[PDB]
Amino acid sequence: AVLPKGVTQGEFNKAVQKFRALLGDDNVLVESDQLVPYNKIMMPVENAAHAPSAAVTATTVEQVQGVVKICNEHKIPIWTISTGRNFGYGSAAPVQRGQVILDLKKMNKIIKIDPEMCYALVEPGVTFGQMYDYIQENNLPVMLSFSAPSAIAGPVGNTMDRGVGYTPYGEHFMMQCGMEVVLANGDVYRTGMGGVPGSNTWQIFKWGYGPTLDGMFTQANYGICTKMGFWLMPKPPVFKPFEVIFEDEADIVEIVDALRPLRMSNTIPNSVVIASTLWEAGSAHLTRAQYTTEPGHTPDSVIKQMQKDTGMGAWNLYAALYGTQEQVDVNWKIVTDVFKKLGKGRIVTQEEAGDTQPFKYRAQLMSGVPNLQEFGLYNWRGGGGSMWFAPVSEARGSECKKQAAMAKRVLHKYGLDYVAEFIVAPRDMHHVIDVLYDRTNPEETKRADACFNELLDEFEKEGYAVYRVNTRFQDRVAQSYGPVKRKLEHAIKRAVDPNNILAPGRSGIDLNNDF
Amino acid sequence: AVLPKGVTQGEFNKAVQKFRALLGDDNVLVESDQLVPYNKIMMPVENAAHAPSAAVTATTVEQVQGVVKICNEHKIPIWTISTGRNFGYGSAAPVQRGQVILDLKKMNKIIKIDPEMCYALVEPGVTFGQMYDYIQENNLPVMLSFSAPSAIAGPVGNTMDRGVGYTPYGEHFMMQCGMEVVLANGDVYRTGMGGVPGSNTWQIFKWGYGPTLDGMFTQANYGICTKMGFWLMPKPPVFKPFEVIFEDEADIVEIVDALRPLRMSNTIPNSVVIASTLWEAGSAHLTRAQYTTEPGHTPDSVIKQMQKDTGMGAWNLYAALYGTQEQVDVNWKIVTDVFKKLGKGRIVTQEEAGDTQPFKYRAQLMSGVPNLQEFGLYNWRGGGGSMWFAPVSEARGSECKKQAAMAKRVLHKYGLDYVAEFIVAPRDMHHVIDVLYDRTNPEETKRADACFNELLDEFEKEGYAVYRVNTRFQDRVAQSYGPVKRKLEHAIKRAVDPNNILAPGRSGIDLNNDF
Amino acid sequence: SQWGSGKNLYDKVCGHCHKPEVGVGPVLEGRGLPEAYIKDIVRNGFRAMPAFPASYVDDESLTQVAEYLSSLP
Amino acid sequence: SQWGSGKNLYDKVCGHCHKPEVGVGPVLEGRGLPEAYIKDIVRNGFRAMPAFPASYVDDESLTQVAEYLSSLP
Ligand SMILES: *Cc1cc2c(cc1C)nc1c(=O)[nH]c(=O)nc-1n2C[C@@H](O)[C@@H](O)[C@@H](O)COP(=O)(O)OP(=O)(O)OC[C@H]1O[C@@H](n2cnc3c(N)ncnc32)[C@H](O)[C@@H]1O
Ligand SMILES: *Cc1cc2c(cc1C)nc1c(=O)[nH]c(=O)nc-1n2C[C@@H](O)[C@@H](O)[C@@H](O)COP(=O)(O)OP(=O)(O)OC[C@H]1O[C@@H](n2cnc3c(N)ncnc32)[C@H](O)[C@@H]1O
Ligand code: HEC
Ligand code: HEC
Ligand SMILES: [Cl-]
Ligand SMILES: [Cl-]
Repeated sequence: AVLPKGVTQGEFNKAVQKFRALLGDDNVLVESDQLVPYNKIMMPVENAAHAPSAAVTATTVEQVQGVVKICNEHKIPIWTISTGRNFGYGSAAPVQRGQVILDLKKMNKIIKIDPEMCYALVEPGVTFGQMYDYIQENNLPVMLSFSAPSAIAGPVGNTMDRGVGYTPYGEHFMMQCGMEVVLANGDVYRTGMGGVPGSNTWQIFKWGYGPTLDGMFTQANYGICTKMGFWLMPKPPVFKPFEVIFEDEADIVEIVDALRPLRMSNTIPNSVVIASTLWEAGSAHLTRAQYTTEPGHTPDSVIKQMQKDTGMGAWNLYAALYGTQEQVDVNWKIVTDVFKKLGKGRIVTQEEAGDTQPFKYRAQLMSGVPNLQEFGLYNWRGGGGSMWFAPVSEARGSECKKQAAMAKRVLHKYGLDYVAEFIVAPRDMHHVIDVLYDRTNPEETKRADACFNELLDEFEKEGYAVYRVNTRFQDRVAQSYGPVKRKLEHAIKRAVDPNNILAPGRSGIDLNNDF
Repeated sequence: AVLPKGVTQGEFNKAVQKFRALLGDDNVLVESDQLVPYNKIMMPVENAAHAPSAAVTATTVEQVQGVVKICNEHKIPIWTISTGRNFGYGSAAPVQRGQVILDLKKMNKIIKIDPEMCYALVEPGVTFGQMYDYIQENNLPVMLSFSAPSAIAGPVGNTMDRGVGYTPYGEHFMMQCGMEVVLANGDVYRTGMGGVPGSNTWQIFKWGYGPTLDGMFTQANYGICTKMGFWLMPKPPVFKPFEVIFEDEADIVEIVDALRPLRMSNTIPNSVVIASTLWEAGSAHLTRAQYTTEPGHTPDSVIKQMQKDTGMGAWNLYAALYGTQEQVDVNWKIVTDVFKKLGKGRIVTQEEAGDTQPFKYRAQLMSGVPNLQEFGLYNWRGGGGSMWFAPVSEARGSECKKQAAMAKRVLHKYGLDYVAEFIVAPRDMHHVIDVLYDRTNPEETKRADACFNELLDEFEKEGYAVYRVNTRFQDRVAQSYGPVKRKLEHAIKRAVDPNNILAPGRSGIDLNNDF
Repeated sequence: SQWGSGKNLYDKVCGHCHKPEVGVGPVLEGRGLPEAYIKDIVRNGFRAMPAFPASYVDDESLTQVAEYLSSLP
Repeated sequence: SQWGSGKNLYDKVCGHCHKPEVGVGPVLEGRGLPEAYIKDIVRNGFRAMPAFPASYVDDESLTQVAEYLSSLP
């Protein structure tokens, strides 16, 4: 059946025999029926291309050390997942056909949540839902940060891919402090202060001494993360979410330039999300089929009608205010006067859009309470086809108009929509585009793959590169960053993983490459 | 004369010949009289132990590539410095006797200072003084962050050692974004977004794609930094510095615990410095000799008298408030009410301690204006002996009392003083101790070396390790973090520097070690 | 039991998309859908709906959620 | 010239410690200290005072600062 690249049936059988002896029978999965749920992908390619050979489930660090020991003996490529909810990025499926999946979902212990120092030390399988229950049950004054998958996703996996949230602690890797990784040679390495016997500073001081290597492991294949610590925001006494609706599409240029100094001075402490009409629509659970059944993209005419019927704008911005009532009231006056001086957009408060969607879910995401509302984006066209295309730019308004026109032009060419949002951070602007299509339709699927390649080519030409991408385009994106980087990355890979067992192909790092 | 470890006179002469042909004659220094200023150290050891064999000065990246090419040919160990003002950490002198100094002081071009996106891209030789002039001349609304050496020190060198400042952008490495390093093989690697052709995001988005390696280069010897970018704080319309003087030494326990939530919620955005009497004294330019001439430490009696004469407390805290007048007035009320509820300490404003020292220098350091006032600390006992001993702990008040007593006991044993300050960050607290002694007195020098070793032993036993240390104790501190870390660090070293030419010994990383 | 009860697996996972007030997925409450069907949709996933491996939601919790869903109005 | 004038090197480097109002180092203004002495202190450093290499402060700027110091009251 499905076998690892370069491994023979007999050599694979010796490996599976050793996996069983170490882990047990119910922890080693080799049958198609139990391997099928790992194969579910939203990428424009057949399942066979990212089909795993086996799936092992470890619960302890000693077991992970055992698994890599066996993998080195029989040159078995292993793909590590934590919660495996990487939708639009490859899901739980390997980067290459035939790798064994090291599923650490069962390694789900919340080791410590300090309510005074405000940190958490967790294992891979811990979900944000599991963490939220523990925080609500034990009445801890901490707040959590996550993205839409929230409840079903986890801190470790999201951070290993350097994911983002919507609270002031939204830059997840920036709030990460301390991690434990098991290297290819079985050694257990702890970053920062973790290597010091009897220390209580692992989740307190980031760097440690000597080279600080947490970053070396994120978006890489040089170790398997078994423990990870991060900082938690103390729960503020007052939370004030707001929305600003904008009628015209050209308004994006003036909004971003007006919002940047407020975001840079920390007056608006969380990342400001400016959502397009179609993003706003899919999240409010409207489908394309209830407006038009015509082929190709959704015309400007129907988008204009969607705006009229619902009251949603061309651009819908969401942000929040945190602190004491007095500091919130002061920051409120500063934010209000900026929008008044601009003479555009209407302010929508928690008073006005009470229990209404999409305000309710965004307000929840901005205060760390889980909900999966934004999954409606997959109902816009349906079919289970979705890929994230997300380049980065300066938080400059002229960059919005430039990138939007570029994206819109390539999307429409293939009959796909411009479903996007800008996430404005202090200096960096993120153009998150969800290229949504119908994966059950083979013709639309072939166009989506083509559309994705062209979006990469078009943007790379104007100097833009993506910072996270699906498994299928991981080697391609590695090329946007140049040869020296790739040469350095393969040099480190030969040093820590001589046998090329640790997820070869992840971020374009594979020893079978000529670097 | 002085030669590199393992290099013969003839092999060194071929290398110096090639250095001359590449750089010129006035860029290659081999005579004792021009090499002597690099040798000046405040460490308790004779100059001969950290004496360089030569000193080359490069001005371009192509020259640095040429230097490493020559160094690989004749196995010449190279020690890189930028501004070389690393006082109390090794200064500009090598970690090992006989290495050649790559002095990049002349590579001093300010490449770009964006006043809108608020960033700077500089070369190694740029000083904070040079940057401050450029900012004052060109009327840019940016603020700079640095420590006491300020004017004469630089952004690149301070950040390569992960140094700290006193403004909200005080955690320098956290504000670093994009760097260019030349590897041992002559390759020019750019982190984050710098590898992407035509990009304008190098100083905008930190991570990039794939493993993010900026941290791998800091406090390490895997590359020579030739360019570095960092974020600059936008100049706030209102700056409000303040001081809180405390009479009793036991007050430190209640101060820290009361200040932590204000520092964690960002009400006090800059790192709170709580200075001891002797630190405060040395910075106000008082010497020990004008109070007592008795041998050993300064007795509690005279410290009590120093407090009476000057009005300085046992602990003197300095912090600042930034923003608009309205947000400053609100944060002022919150800070004021916390000190009132505690019933301890008196508030000293900019109104009261006008042009008085030490308030004036700390207020300047907190607003990015350079001054070298704190160099008075070297006048406390004089002689030019100074080493920094700085462990890290949780920002917990009980930790102040514990570490202080431990430090004070070991310092007094050897006749040295407890000159220290706590720098309270959101969760971490730094115990910066300046072990000051007279380096001209050979007996006091031998005791200082012994005192330093014992402070490391004593603290390591209670689970504390330092995160930055002088060149002489760099191999020793590497041991506090464990063997696996050292094994991983030497594995990466073999991969990027097979010939062991890039500063062997830096942070305990040397290929002549058995790891 | 991995999720304890069927009501628990529903409140913590399924309900986040399926509860009538949310509406990402169709209502499953009191529709009488067979356990064998609920198992194949969860293990294979269905178009917009993701798949959950046994490690996340085991066979036993699937039986419990199937039973909890039938018993509701 | 590296620092342009002698007054410039003084204002940018030396004066930060040496100007009478600061007081980290002794007053150098109008004391008539020989150029050869000012060169040896800067190149060797002196106890609390650090050393500056030629790359930082060249021989020519040292002559200029020596001359600027003598000419003051
Ligand atoms: C569908 C949807 C997805 C979204 C989203 C909105 C919608 C509607 N919005 C997102 C957003 O704003 N921000 C994000 O960062 N992501 C968004 N996503 C996608 C989301 O599913 C993921 O970001 C994230 O939660 C991925 O899921 P996960 O948390 O389960 O992570 P993972 O287990 O899949 O691991 C991710 C990746 O990391 C590597 N790997 C994982 N774990 C390890 C360990 N322990 N050691 C080494 N490598 C590891 C691996 O390559 C894996 O694929
Ligand atoms: C005397 C004193 C020193 C202080 C201080 C107070 C006083 C009174 N307070 C400090 C503080 O609060 N914060 C700090 O972080 N440091 C304080 N210091 C020490 C201070 O001198 C240093 O922090 C700093 O300014 C060091 O000087 P520098 O800026 O000149 O840096 P450097 O050139 O000496 O480089 C430091 C270190 O970095 C490595 N190296 C340098 N440049 C490179 C490149 N390009 N590539 C690779 N490695 C590089 C090298 O090991 C060097 O020694
Ligand atoms: C959001 C991410 C979901 C979670 C969590 C669960 N389900 Fe789901 N489910 C979802 C969608 C969007 C759909 C419709 C898919 C389509 O393309 O039509 C579904 C559908 C089902 C069905 C089919 C019902 C039918 O009317 O035929 C079943 C039986 C089902 N889902 C079950 C189910 C269970 C048991 C879940 C928890 C383990 C669960 N779903 C979670 C979206 C989401
Ligand atoms: C602070 C970091 C200093 C800077 C910058 C400069 N000097 Fe200095 N200098 C400093 C001190 C603390 C001392 C006293 C040292 C001691 O322990 O006695 C000095 C001393 C001198 C002297 C000798 C003065 C005398 O003998 O009366 C000279 C000639 C001198 N310094 C010169 C000098 C020049 C030219 C500088 C700029 C290039 C300079 N100093 C900078 C501290 C500091
Ligand atoms: Cl996917
Ligand atoms: Cl030193």
